[PDB]
Amino acid sequence: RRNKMTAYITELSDMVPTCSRKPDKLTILRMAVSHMKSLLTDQELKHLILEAADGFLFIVSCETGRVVYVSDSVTPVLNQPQSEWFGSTLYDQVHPDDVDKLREQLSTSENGSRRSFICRMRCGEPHFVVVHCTGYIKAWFCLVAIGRLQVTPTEFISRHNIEGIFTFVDHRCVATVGYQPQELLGKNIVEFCHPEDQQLLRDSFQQVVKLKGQVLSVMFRFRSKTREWLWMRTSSFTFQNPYSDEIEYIICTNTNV
Amino acid sequence: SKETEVFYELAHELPLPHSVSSHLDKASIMRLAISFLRTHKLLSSVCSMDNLYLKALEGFIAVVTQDGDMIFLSENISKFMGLTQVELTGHSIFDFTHPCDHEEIRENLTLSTERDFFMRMKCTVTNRGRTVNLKSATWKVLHCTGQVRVYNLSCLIIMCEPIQHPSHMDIPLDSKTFLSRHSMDMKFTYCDDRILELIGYHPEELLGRSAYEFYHALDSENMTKSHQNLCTKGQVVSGQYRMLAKHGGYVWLETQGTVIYNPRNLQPQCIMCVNYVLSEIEKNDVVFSMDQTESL
Ligand SMILES: O=S1(=O)N=C(Nc2ccccc2N2CCCC2)c2ccc(Cl)cc21
Repeated sequence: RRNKMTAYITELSDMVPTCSRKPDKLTILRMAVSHMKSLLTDQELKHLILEAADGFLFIVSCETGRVVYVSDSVTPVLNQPQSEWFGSTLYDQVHPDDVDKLREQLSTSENGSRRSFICRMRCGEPHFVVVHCTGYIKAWFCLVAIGRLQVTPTEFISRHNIEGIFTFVDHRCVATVGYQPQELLGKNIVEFCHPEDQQLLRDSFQQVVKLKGQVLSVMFRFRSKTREWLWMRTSSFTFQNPYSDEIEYIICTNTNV
Repeated sequence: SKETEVFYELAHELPLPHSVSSHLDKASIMRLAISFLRTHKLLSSVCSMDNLYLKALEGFIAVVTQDGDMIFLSENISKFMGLTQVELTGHSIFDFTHPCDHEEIRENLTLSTERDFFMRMKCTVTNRGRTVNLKSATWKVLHCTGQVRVYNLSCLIIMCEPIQHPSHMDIPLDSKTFLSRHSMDMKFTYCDDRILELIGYHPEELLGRSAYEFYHALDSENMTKSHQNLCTKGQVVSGQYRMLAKHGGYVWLETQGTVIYNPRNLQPQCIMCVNYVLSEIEKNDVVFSMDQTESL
């Protein structure tokens, strides 16, 4: 108790050189008083928000979407000048497919209220970043908000049932094997394998299910749309539902070799 | 001795209302002043409309130190946790969080400087605005995003946002946000009719289907992790991910998940999901899963 108080007074004195023969307790109390009198404003809070979540404040009009205030922070989050944002509407700074959603969030027909949504805003052939906007409405009708950026071939991956049927295949297949994804789905992978290698493939599948979780590996000749035998390495592991441990499917990464 | 009045003037000079500052014991004033000084030090490091910035936030800002001291918390924290700024500033973060998370917090304070995680903090506020005390406390999942930086040692500046409870909704939901209900294995069991217009699925055909089959494989690493978090802490926010659309292509989604329990036997019943559609159907020509082809 008394030790905590002494450590408190000392750590107070610790960081302040002005008072640091260390004096009477009352004098360091009035000392901290006088040092604080020389000294929480908004610019530090702005930098705290920009540090924590890379966010910037903006006030727009609820009716015409013309922004009435953008903070400087708009420049590091979107590489967009302040002069751009000021004098325009949010509809111009938002992905065209996102205007209707904007329209509702800026609507005053439904409801001091609070807003929270996601959209895509263009940054400095265009490019859009996902921005989470949280804010409320203010008569000034206007929307006060903070928009923040969270921001946190030679192969193709496929999903299979434990039998070996393609239940999922990514587009990269068309470049590696030459098939459109539709010609692979619903068919067993051993259908596309050289018969001489087929058994091997099947064995590997039996092994990925017996040895759950562990990634297994097999190399075989895959038939392409051009009917050429292409050697390929497939690394396969079963994926389990993290709650029930049920095998959802088997993930394979088929890599040209 | 008038040291009591010296403390009075210390608290008045402290940056907060007089009604809060004067109802303060000695050690509490010492704590507050020390933390304000250390926060000012780090702020000099980093920097070299307050009510608007504060009330426009869906969370609270906190700068914690390497030893776990919460040397600064913003005023709005009460609005979210009940515990107030003066009650928490200066105390260790481990004295307020779920112990089963502590190690994870311990691993985000250490040492790339970007941090993004979920923790459980004490909460004495209820959905009615009424506030209970420390002995009767509910765990509240916070999504914390921030940066760890070094000053002259280390500290962690993080925004912590709560994840809304789908039952206790206080904000408007737009045309392209819809609700979904799952068992705890994430198997679909209820979905909103908006999914027919948004992704093309009719609610009925999804019933009983595993959601693990309906997301682009490239996102698996995220999704499972979220599931795991959802099952260890009861609430989670996913990253941006791709859900395959009915007739080919996919659509971009971000969804919050909450484990909801039966009030009568207190067991977890199922999972709610507030899904934010973030785009239209992209690459609608390409099919990726068997559920799309059988739909041609
Ligand atoms: O693309 S899904 O089929 N997968 C979904 N969720 C999911 C799948 C596998 C693991 C974890 C999760 N999550 C846990 C909470 C956030 C998401 C989901 C949710 C809602 C809709 Cl409408 C569609 C889908």
